[PDB]
Amino acid sequence: VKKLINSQISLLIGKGLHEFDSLRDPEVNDFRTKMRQFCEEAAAHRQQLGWVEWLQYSFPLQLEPNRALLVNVKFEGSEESFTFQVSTKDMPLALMACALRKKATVFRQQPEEYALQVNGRHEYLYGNYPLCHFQYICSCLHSGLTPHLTMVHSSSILAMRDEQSNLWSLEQPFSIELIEGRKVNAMKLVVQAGLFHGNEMLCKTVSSSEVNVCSEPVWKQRLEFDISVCDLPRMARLCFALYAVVDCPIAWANLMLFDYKDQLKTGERCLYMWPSVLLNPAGTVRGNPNTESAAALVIYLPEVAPVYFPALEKILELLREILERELYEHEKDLVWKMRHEVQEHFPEALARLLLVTKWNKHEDVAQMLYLLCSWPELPVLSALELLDFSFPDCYVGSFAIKSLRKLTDDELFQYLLQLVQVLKYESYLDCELTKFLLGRALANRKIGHFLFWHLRSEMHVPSVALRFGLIMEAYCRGSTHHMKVLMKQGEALSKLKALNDFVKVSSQKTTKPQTKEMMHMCMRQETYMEALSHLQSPLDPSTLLEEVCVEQCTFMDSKMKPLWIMYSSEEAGSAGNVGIIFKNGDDLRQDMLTLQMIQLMDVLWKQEGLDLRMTPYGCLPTGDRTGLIEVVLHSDTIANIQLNKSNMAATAAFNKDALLNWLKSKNPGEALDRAIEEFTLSCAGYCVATYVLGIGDRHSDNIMIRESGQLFHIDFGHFLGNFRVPFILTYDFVHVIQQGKTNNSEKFERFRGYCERAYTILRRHGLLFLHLFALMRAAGLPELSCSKDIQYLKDSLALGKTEEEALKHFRVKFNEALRESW
Ligand SMILES: COc1ccccc1-n1c(CSc2ncnc3[nH]cnc23)nc2cccc(Cl)c2c1=O
Repeated sequence: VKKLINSQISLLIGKGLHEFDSLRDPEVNDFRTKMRQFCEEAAAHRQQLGWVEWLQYSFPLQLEPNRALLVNVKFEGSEESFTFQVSTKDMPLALMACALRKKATVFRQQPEEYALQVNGRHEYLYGNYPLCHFQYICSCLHSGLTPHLTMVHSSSILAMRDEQSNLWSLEQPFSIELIEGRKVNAMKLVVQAGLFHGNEMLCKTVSSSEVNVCSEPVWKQRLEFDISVCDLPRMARLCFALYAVVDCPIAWANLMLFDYKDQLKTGERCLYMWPSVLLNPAGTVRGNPNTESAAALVIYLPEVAPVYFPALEKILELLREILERELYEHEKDLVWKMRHEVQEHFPEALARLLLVTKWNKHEDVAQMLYLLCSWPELPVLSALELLDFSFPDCYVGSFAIKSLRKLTDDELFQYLLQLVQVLKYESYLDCELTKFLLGRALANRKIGHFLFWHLRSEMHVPSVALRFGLIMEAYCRGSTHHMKVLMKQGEALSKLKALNDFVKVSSQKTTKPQTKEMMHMCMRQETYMEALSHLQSPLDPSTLLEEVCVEQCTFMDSKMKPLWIMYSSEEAGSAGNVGIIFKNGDDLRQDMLTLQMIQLMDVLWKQEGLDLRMTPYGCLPTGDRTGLIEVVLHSDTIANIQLNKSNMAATAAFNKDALLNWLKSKNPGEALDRAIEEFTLSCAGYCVATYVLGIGDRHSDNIMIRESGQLFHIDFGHFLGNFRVPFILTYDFVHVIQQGKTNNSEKFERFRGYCERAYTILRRHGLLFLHLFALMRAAGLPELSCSKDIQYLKDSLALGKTEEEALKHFRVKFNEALRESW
């Protein structure tokens, strides 16, 4: 069984476990043993959960950020059902009460023994919440559908649980010996080396003398640094760049001066370098795994005596307000001087005080750490700032996690992408963040699902494959059952790749209808029917992809030839008619980030009572330039509608009326009014979202509209002004908002109000977007690489301004967009 499980993990994670063994690396070995123990202990806990707690683990509630309604309810075993009129304000318990009373009459004769499953989904309705607080009920109310629910007894829930079981003394100047290298170039070679603590240099950079490009180079020289050995902070990073000159970058490499057990490194090291794009302090501190091909630098660290970093107890032994809302040297001195008062009276200003301490002085670090150990916990917002690479110290990192422990699962989910990216800044394998993420993941299966996919989707990236593979292994140790569920998803993804490759080849030699039929024959093979059917959606575990609907599957006969894959489920009814788009060829990371930021905007708006009728469709990278996008049914591109085809319900005398005609055709009579409203609200949301994020090149073929009237965007390729992008008002959109009238200032200005409201709400959470984007710099997205990218967001949110000035500014941009509008 252990052999089987080991082979299943290897397959699932995309790395053979033997590859970890082969490294013969103590840090790896220790990570694996400790984290396996941690995760297996979490699994033990989980298997004795009460039935309500089990639901909370496996089916966490989907909640929104008087009035009558019809609900259909059945019991688990029978096809018979009852349709009830209840209120939007009624609790699930009241509904379960009517259900059980109805069963007792028909069956000839305790609500608390049950939970309500959404038919054909892994989603449950339970808890003390009015029906309209549940995302599912909320959803039905807007679309018009009747909720379909299933009474599931506690014994059935426990059955699911059960089936799913498993020093201060060293004053000499720091120095190294640069021995030799082995590289490839055209000129002379130089080695630059700097000592870093996060972004900050701990002293000046020091260089080699110029040696000819032939080699196989040899230096054999001591490089001495302007910093005493006792002063080196715990997280000291030593960074190298090898380059050529008559500037031609060649390679770089970083390492920690202390190992994972706090011991100062000695003596010789061989540094397998990473190829270059000079110094890259934020780069990984682990060597290039391609030892066959990588240029290599051998260095020597001298035997200073074995010395370890001092223990905490030994460390513990050893105009203010006007600025405190970049600073001058004298301002820095004041902050440091008043550090006790910072702690006592401005605990939320911790980050500012950290950035003024001299991390290149051990006495000063000791004094900072003493305060930190008594520092009150900070809000979540503040803790996210502390995760930035600017705060490399391990005690600071540990403090950050401690303040982040109060994250709700929903908040954690919202920030998961960024917390995963921050792993790329970690100096060691065993760290507080990994342990935090693993514990949260093991306590909430939705968190576990997305953590898995965020890690799995980067396994083709050498710099993270080891770290991410190890985390995924540990996760599997803590849920054997979820491993098998994830393997089923991976198998479907493997088949989709093979199917897409086939389509790419076939469409080059034949017509689309011919390739489409061939696609269908391929899918109808037993191996494909089996692999593609009956899985949890990678885009949403709550969504069940039962039988694949081959007849309705197709592909886009352009660009990367993405696949359109439809599903149906008898048990889910209408809500089981769902699709996924599989794309191979494009890197989906920036799309996912853009969509997640838009979904965050939607949450913040809803928290202030503004529902802009957004369409946060799923987007998930799964592999190398591979991922999935959630199908939005009953939608079309604006461009297709504007084709203004004849013999259609939307056929228009003037092209400007095509879109309104289409919306009329989908929403006859009194329904037109609501559709125009959904269009106006969503238009405002996306107009504000794309403006703030700096997303240009919006055109008719990358905007879609739903039959409800809701607009949404696709094919984000560019953001943060990498194409200062203007606010955008399209005339055809204004025309719909104005109900087809040439002048309708009443409607148009309501729309302006929505835009301004949306914008002012985002400004109030501006620091959240800035902290999240800062963390995202870890991802290495080329459009999010430097300060100039972050500065775009600062300028778009106008955070240096009063709300009055910002709104004035926004108004000028909005007014400029309206004029531009024909
Ligand atoms: C209705 O879908 C379309 C309408 C007009 C033009 C293109 C599409 N469309 C689109 C438009 S993008 C889209 N379409 C539907 N739901 C979505 N969710 C996120 N993006 C979308 N995408 C495809 C992806 C794979 C295979 C196909 Cl066959 C398509 C596809 O037809």
